[PDB]
Amino acid sequence: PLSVFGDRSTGETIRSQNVMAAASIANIVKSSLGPVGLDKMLVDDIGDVTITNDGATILKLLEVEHPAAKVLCELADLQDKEVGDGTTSVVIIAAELLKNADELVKQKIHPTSVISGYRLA
Amino acid sequence: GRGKATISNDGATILKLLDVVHPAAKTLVDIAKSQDAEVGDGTTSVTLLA
Amino acid sequence: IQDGKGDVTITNDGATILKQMQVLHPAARMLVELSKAQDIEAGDGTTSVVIIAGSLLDSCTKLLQKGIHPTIISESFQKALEKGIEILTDMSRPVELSDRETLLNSATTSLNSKVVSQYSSLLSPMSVNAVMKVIDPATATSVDLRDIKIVKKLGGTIDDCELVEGLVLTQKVSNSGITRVEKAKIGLIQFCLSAPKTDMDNQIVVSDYAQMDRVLREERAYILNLVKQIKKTGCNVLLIQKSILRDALSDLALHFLNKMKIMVIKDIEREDIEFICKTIGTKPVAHIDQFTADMLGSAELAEEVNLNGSGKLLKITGCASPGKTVTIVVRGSNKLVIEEAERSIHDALCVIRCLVKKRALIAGGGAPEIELALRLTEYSRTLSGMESYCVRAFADAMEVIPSTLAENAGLNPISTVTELRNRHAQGEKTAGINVRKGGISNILEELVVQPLLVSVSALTLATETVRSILKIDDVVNTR
Amino acid sequence: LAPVNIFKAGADEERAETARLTSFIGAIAIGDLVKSTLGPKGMDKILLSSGRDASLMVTNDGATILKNIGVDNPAAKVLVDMSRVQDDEVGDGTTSVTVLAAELLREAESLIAKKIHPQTIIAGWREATKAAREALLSSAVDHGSDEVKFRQDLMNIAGTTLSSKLLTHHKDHFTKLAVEAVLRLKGSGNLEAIHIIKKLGGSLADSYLDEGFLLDKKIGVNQPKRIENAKILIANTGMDTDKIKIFGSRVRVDSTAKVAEIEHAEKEKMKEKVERILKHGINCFINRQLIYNYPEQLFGAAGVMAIEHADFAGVERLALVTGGEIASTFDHPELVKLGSCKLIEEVMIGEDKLIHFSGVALGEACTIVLRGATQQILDEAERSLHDALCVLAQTVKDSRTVYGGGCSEMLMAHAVTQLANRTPGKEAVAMESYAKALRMLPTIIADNAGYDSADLVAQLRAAHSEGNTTAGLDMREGTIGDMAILGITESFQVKRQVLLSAAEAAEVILRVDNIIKAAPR
Amino acid sequence: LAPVNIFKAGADEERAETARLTSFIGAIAIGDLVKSTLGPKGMDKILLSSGRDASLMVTNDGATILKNIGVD
Amino acid sequence: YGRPFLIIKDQDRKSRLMGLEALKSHIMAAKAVANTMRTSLGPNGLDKMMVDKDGDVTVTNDGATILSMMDVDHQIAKLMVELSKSQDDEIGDGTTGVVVLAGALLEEAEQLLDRGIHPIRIADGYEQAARVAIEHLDKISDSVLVDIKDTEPLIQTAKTTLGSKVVNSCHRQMAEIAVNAVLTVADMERRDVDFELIKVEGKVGGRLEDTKLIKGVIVDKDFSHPQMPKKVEDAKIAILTCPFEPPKPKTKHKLDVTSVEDYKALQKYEKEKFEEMIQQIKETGANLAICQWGFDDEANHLLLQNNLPAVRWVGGPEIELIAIATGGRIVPRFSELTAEKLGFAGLVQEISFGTTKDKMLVIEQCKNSRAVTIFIRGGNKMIIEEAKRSLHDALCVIRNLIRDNRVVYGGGAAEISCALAVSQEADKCPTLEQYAMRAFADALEVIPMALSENSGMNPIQTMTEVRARQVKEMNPALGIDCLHKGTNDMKQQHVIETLIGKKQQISLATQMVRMILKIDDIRKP
Amino acid sequence: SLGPNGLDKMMVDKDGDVTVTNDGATILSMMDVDHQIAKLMVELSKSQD
Ligand SMILES: Nc1ncnc2c1ncn2[C@@H]1O[C@H](COP(=O)(O)OP(=O)(O)O)[C@@H](O)[C@H]1O
Ligand SMILES: Nc1ncnc2c1ncn2[C@@H]1O[C@H](COP(=O)(O)OP(=O)(O)O)[C@@H](O)[C@H]1O
Ligand SMILES: Nc1ncnc2c1ncn2[C@@H]1O[C@H](COP(=O)(O)OP(=O)(O)O)[C@@H](O)[C@H]1O
Ligand SMILES: [Mg+2]
Ligand SMILES: [Mg+2]
Ligand SMILES: [Mg+2]
Ligand SMILES: [Mg+2]
Ligand SMILES: [Mg+2]
Repeated sequence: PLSVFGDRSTGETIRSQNVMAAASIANIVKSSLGPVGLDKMLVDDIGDVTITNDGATILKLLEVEHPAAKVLCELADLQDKEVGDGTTSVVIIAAELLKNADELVKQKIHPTSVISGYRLA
Repeated sequence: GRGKATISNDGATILKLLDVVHPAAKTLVDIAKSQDAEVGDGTTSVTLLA
Repeated sequence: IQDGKGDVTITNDGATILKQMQVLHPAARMLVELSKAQDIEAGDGTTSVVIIAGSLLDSCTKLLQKGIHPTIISESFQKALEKGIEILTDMSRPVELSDRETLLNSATTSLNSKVVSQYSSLLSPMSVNAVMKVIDPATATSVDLRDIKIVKKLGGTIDDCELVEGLVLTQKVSNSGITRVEKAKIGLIQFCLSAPKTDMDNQIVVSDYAQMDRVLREERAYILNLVKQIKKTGCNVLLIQKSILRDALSDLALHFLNKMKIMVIKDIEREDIEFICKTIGTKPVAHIDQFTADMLGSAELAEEVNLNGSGKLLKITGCASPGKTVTIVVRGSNKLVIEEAERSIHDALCVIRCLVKKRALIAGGGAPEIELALRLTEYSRTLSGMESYCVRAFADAMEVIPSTLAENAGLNPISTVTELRNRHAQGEKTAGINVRKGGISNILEELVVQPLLVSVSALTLATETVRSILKIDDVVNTR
Repeated sequence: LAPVNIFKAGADEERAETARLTSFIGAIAIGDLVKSTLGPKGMDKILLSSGRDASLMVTNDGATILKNIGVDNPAAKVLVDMSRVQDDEVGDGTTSVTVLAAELLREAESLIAKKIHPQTIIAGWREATKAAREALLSSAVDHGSDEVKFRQDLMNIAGTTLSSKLLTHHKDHFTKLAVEAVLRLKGSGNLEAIHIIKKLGGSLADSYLDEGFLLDKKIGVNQPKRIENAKILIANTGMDTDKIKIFGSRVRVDSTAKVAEIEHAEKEKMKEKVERILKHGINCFINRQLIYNYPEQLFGAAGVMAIEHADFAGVERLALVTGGEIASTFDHPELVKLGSCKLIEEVMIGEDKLIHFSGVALGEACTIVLRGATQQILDEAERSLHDALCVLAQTVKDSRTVYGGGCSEMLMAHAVTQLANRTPGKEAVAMESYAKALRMLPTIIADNAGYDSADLVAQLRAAHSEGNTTAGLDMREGTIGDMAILGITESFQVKRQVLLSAAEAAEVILRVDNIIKAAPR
Repeated sequence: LAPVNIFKAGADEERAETARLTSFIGAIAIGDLVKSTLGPKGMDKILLSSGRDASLMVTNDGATILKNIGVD
Repeated sequence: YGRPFLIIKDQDRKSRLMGLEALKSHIMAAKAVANTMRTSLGPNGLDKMMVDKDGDVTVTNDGATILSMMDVDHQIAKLMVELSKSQDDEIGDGTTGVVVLAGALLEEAEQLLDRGIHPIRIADGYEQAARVAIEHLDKISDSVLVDIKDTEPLIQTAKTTLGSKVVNSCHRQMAEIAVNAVLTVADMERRDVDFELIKVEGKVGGRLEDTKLIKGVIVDKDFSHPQMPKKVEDAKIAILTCPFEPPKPKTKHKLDVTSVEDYKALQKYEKEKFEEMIQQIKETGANLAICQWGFDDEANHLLLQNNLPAVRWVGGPEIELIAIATGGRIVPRFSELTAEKLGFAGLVQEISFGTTKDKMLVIEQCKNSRAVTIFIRGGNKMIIEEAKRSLHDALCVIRNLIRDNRVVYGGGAAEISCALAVSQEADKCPTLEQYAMRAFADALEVIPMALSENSGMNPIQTMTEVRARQVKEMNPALGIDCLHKGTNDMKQQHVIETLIGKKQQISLATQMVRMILKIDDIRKP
Repeated sequence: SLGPNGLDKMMVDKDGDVTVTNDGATILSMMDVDHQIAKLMVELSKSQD
């Protein structure tokens, strides 16, 4: 039934996929946060070395087909355009908040109360 | 793969009919078979606790 | 929702979801048109009408299996719809436009089911003021939603949204040096300021250097004369429309206008002239012999502003002749949240317009649904057999909305429906489901209401769609 | 066949039995597919597409279905062409004539299977059709001297036409609306002057008929919206750069001042033309072409409403309603005949703005606003209203009504039987088949209603044979009632055209016994 | 038909109209194939084959023709 | 970077579903199956036609045979087929009624599941309603008597059960034949029968009214010699197992002939043993010997000269049937053939059919035999199979009646009474469990509605009229008039059904509903 | 197709047009055959018409 001509999920599978994608995006740039972190490297198809570790450039030159990944990338881009510093810490904090809220959602708790508590905090 | 339905509420039969190929996921099947051969009762409680 | 081109859209309205779903079945291809018509007519309740239609079509399965003719079913459904409309009209509550608390409650009721549930206290009074500024409490019979322009800009959060009672432009200016003028006179210009070119095939034949110099001399003299004629009126802010044929502004004219301390904004389309003329109060000028006379105008402060780093924006606050138009500046971080806030504002404006056009209020929640269900159950005992069964089947389909509301809140739906049916048959008739307390109490104490015209139109459209489905029962493939 | 091939590779050739069998099978299939939507209690059809961006529509008449399906059988193509011709002529009798043709072909199949010459069958069918048309011409009611009786007959015809579609629930208002819209034409055949505007949203009860006129256009800027009293004048000129000519003129000068003077002279000429336009003392200018900025501001500076972008149909409607005259040149103000109106404003129907026109003098045309839920319902309502207007214009031009429902078919069958009961030979078989088809034509409707079709048919035949030539069929209860008391009355021209088209199609298809198909490309 | 698949791939099922129509068509075809050899002045038919040993038989009985045709 | 890990084998081919959609799909499939197997219910129902894998045509209306050859692949359909097969093997009557009731119960429970009720509570309520209906059905039960003289209730029940098949034009005689076979093979001292004793054989050609009961044993063989006498009036049956060949041990034996004397002695001993066994066959007094394997030439000639017919190739159950009917004993050799181990034969004469070369020998006029044969004659191939299925169903019905020694009033009154009792008991259950009892009572009335639909009248109106007539008076014997006789009382219309069969059907349907409501997962490739 | 009792012929075009006529000339012309004798007969009928 329900001819949609495509693919769909259920309820918790999409949330788990989004949480995993956010965790992967956070772990991608989790080695160049503090002052003791090292730099990365980005190579294309023709052979162009790109040594950088600002976070925003790495997220822009990543090309990921995930909605949460694109949301995090555009958020980091907006943070870099409005300020310029602290482009990875905000993404890490957002990923940690999503991971913490996933455990509350899995505990039979309505997301509205969690959102209200997060806003109050 | 032959077209036969296997309906069983016990977790041991479900884990045996799943045919898992992961090297780390085979630890649950081993302890499930051990619990089924020992007393044969709580086969899913041990997996949930682990 | 993710389309084939790769655009990810997040929305909560049922009409947008149904439109983006792109179904292929005619029974499903009619529901999207029904939702579109409901959103065009009323605006709210686009999901309740679909739920009611689905419940009715599911309850019709029992009548079809029992062996009832579709005409009798359609007649009974029309009679039940008429009875429900009469009951809703008799149970309507009168309300005027002087009560500001009722309008605020009606605006904040439609801003709790989406992402703007925590920012409704800032979007409801702004929308109420924008509605009160456009329409008049004199004898206005409808609300013109085309006189309100929605400006979307990326940056900041949602609490930074304000309300500008003037003209807001998204583009920048074409002049450098002067970007803030206290006292300025805005003047609309619809003619170009370049080389004189007639409509026919014109050409200049030059056979000597004297003519070569005289052509440029006459061009410069004409440009200077036009600039002096523009400066003679005493204008400061010039607005030139877009020209696809000849150039609307050259380099010498721009340099002369910059030397004359005149701001030039050459970025006006051919579709926003009436809006600007109604907002800032001006008149279009197409000839140089009319810009000197009454065709001018006056304004107050007209200076541009700068954002955090995403482009410029114009702001014209203060006019000599205030009109009945206003604009809203919606902000936000992600574009999805921006479009969500825009849709929420549009839904609130539609709800306010429907409430103003109907001037009738009713309790929200699931009280009218259970009331109509009880009234239909108490009415089937005065008919025959088939009519009674049809009325009972029509009344049983109205218990889906309260059951869904009780299930989405986290409580038992059957027990909640039973309690609501037992409480609605002993005195009180305005009891609904409270998501804050977790039981059954008076829904009129939570400051939650809903208009009657929206629900009436939704019920009528659902009944019409149900009656139109039973008349079709054949699918033939064509070319 | 012969071993020596004559045709090319891929060209078939059906003989006498194969081609006739294929044509009969196609006719039976078409009849079985079209018999579902015949009676007043019929259903709807879904016509979806796969190459035209999936076009979804809901229709009830068989002509649209036959035009949208498009098969490859020539026997069905002939019926499709006949239905299209009948729809272009009158547009009310397609399912009936195609069912009659299918029944005639089904009877001819069994007649040929009984070893009967086709010429005798054709002669018998021609004699039966002649007798039926003679009986129909003899049994006719001529109403034209009385006004109340004519209005009652028109209302009954409109109700009987609208009850066969989805308008049976609102027939109490749509019939009156169609009657009021027909009388506005003052007895003219200007069916295209009635504009039908369909808007999404609202129920069927909100479809009100405006006594004036409505236009979905926009006026100029800096112009008064509402006017207490105005005089509309229709023009036919080009206000956007009036220089469209075949003259190959060019400006060959040597100074920019000359070009500036030429532009100033052109602007002065345009201003003089605009002033000569307003020399008639008008204040509501309407042009069929486009209006630029200079004429718009010139009309706005004088307080004259200027409306641009008008099609030929809207111009004709405004000239027929307001009584104006399409004028140009603007040089003889004494001969122009301006309009007259005392109410001009703009209304808000749904989410759009339309100019409201009222207080006109003549008012031959009128606009009809349709409100519905989905687009298919609105399209079906518009089609039913158009068919009702067409049949009303037809029965007004004919000025003669004949009781329908099932009395005319029974009378024709009785006449054919009486004619066959006097002549011998093998010609009585074709007349018997024609009478059987005429008696089975209402049997399909009786079966679709949900009652005993055989008993009702026998009762109607007994009533028609005993001397009662006014009985019919009752759809409100399923019995036998009087047609002159209930109000079931159709038309004579429509029935005659249906019978003649059915007879012609039967004579054409029966005279075919060979099919030679060419090579497909 | 229900959207949920029940039967296996390669199995059709006729309801009431199509089944009765096909049965009546087959019965009419069977009755008309042998109707030519019923009266005393009837003719004979030719029952040739290709899968066997090119057997050619000419008979007038209906049962033999119906058994040699091999209907489906 | 979240790299996907391989868990289940061949994960890129299999598909996993949640649970609610699977339950909805199972309910829809059950509803479709119940709607498909709905027209074959009642005397006005038509028959079905199935096509085999090769190209065989089978027309029947038993229900279980139609589902067994349906070839499905949706598990739930296979489960319904297995349930119908188990019901046919246990009871035998009513194979589609149980699946129709199960589909109706699932359709009724779908509404409660969509409302917001746990499936465990629904299953518990359905089980409680089924138990209440079972306890109430035995209250309006009537006990009948079983004897060798009065055979009216059994004949009436066999006529009522066989009133929906195509053999209803002759079921009047088929019921008598079935009750006679039951009275012959009754075994009242142990309250059980044996289906292996009743031989059901059929043959094409003839008429349907030629079916008669034969109190003997019929075979599909002829005589060893065409010149042997066909009919006999007084003969004795001599059942034998060893062939008419010289004795030969099964071990490895080797005969050595080294002179003419040994060959002459062997040639003499052959004919000596032949004459000895021929005289031993004759000295026993029997007139018709029955062997098992083939014969020879000299033995056949000696049998023809001594006037003694014989039947060859009877190694199947024919020997056992003859020994049971005639009462004669079986001897392994010829030396043990005594006069006391012989069976008495009354009339042994073969019968000839049409122009074919098929001859069948039938024995009649026997003593108190415990095995009878049923001869089925017809003009079609599927007609014989339909008649055999109807006879088997009637035999199973009579066996169940003898085992239960009591009957009830079915047709369209027992289900109505059960639904009324369930609805009355549900009024005193205010512990939320009242919604399942109402659903069970509403789904239990699907039989009268289907009967009225197959007849051609208003289903709901007739059901309401029957319910009103049952609640106004005091007689639970008001069903649906399917034959259009006038009176709606089933007590005078001779409509007799079964009680244990209906109880088992209800219990099996409730168990299947509870089992289906528990499954909520699927993992198919 | 010869005499007063002769029936008409239904011709099918290449694009899909149906043309029912009784004149033998147009029937033979609209038959796009391939034999030389048939073409000669068609040409003879055309010349006669
Ligand atoms: N705070 C509230 N208290 C009671 N009922 C509410 C509240 N908010 C929403 N509802 C109910 O929920 C239903 C759905 O509202 P919503 O989803 O916001 O828009 P729509 O009516 O278009 O679906 C409404 O009919 C309303 O009666
Ligand atoms: N109220 C009515 N009572 C009886 N017959 C009616 C009524 N309305 C329409 N009909 C029948 O319906 C037929 C026309 O139906 P319709 O499908 O609309 O047009 P068509 O003639 O093309 O089939 C007429 O022959 C008429 O006899
Ligand atoms: N003569 C009759 N009177 C009343 N009911 C009958 C009669 N014959 C059959 N029925 C009903 O029709 C139903 C179907 O019976 P039948 O088709 O014979 O076998 P099955 O139960 O296997 O379908 C039975 O439940 C029975 O109650
Ligand atoms: Mg930093
Ligand atoms: Mg356990
Ligand atoms: Mg809402
Ligand atoms: Mg018509
Ligand atoms: Mg049975």
